[PDB]
Amino acid sequence: KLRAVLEKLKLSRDDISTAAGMVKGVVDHLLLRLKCDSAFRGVGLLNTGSYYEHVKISAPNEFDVMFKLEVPRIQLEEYSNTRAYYFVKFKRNPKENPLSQFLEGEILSASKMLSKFRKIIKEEINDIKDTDVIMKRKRGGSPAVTLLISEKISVDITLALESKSSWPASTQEGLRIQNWLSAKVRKQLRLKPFYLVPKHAKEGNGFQEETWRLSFSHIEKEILNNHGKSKTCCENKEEKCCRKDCLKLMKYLLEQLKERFKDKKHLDKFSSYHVKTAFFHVCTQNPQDSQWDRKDLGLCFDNCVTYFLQCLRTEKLENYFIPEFNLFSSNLIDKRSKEFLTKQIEYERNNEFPVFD
Amino acid sequence: KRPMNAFIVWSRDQRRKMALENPRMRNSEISKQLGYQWKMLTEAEKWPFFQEAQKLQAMHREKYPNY
DNA sequence: GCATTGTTTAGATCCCGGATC
DNA sequence: CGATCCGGGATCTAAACAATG
Ligand SMILES: [Zn+2]
Repeated sequence: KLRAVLEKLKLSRDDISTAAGMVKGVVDHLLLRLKCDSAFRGVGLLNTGSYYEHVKISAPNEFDVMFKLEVPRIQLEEYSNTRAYYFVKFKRNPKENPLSQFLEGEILSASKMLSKFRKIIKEEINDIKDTDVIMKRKRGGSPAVTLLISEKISVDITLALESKSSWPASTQEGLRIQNWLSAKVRKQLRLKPFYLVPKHAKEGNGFQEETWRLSFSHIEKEILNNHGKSKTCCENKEEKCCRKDCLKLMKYLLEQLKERFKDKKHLDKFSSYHVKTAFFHVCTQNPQDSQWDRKDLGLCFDNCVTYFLQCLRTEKLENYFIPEFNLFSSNLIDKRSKEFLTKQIEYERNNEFPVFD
Repeated sequence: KRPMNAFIVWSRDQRRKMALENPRMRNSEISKQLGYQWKMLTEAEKWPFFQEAQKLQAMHREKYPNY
């Protein structure tokens, strides 16, 4: 049915090859010139985003590169009772932690360190002349350094802090993937470190910006690349799952819609994370490979719409890793945009999503 | 039914007009002789059969969207 | 159902970027 | 390092399919 729509979404093999070539050439040199005893000496590369998760659509012009810092012995103080934003404190005084120059009092400067980070990058992108490079202005709020290579190929770089300590109290009931995947897998997955990225946008007065956001992008990559209740789902032609195909078309649905409303109107200001988080809860309640048969492509899609419709209809989508945190909270999005969104899809669903062609 | 390629359009008449004159009951031998004969015709002797096969798929490809 | 020739596709091989240790 | 091996766009090889007693 809609199986042909995927052909209009497959990335050209030569496009990804040339794009990732120039992206890697800038990233490695930027990473090489980084880590010169600015306490960045142990920065590592973490590949996340819709590309490395094999769900990138249209043309490969955007990348999500993450830089990590293995900063040890960090004590985190929960900001208010948000359950997601955190103060970075330090557990003990003696060791002289590498980011101590970025310590304000007992809290870490999410602004001074991030500006220093952009400073080192802006200094060295000019020096290299192998590739035309323009640094996009830091977008109001945006914690990322958006580089623009010649002729698109934008690169989003988010400085992150790696924490090998155990996860937090907020994530205690999250990641409810026990019938799906394994309870053994959850333990194996929880031991992996959690990451800290500066808060993306203004909230509250706009000050006290030293809050940090939890990030489990590496977690989302692992379970996507090993997604089957049986270990060999997608290993062989038999029992190929449609999981990736569902939120692929879902991302194309919303991507298609945002472009459609180019009037600077509503249905704006929410990204694929809501689609990905919704598809995540879909696979939770559907923890069997039989439910995700390839033949029932329109059925599993319809079930994923149904849960997204219901997530819209219920006006609550909690973060997968953080249950209390609601991505469809009344503060985040007005109920009218859900009315806006549900109006479209229901029309598009019965009338076979006419925006595809 | 997939349209008749130029060989089948040419093979339907020749097998008949051979099995009448020939006394071979088996079609295995007769088909071997037809492939022998088709492999020995000039390209001009085979062009109208290509034109016919093109007209066959002309009203089977744009009237039946299945292949 | 045998044996031919041409067309069409799907079942399979190849090839490369990413990734983990 | 790099050695290896997997996932998926690209491309090939193969068998099945047509008329016929
Ligand atoms: Zn699968």
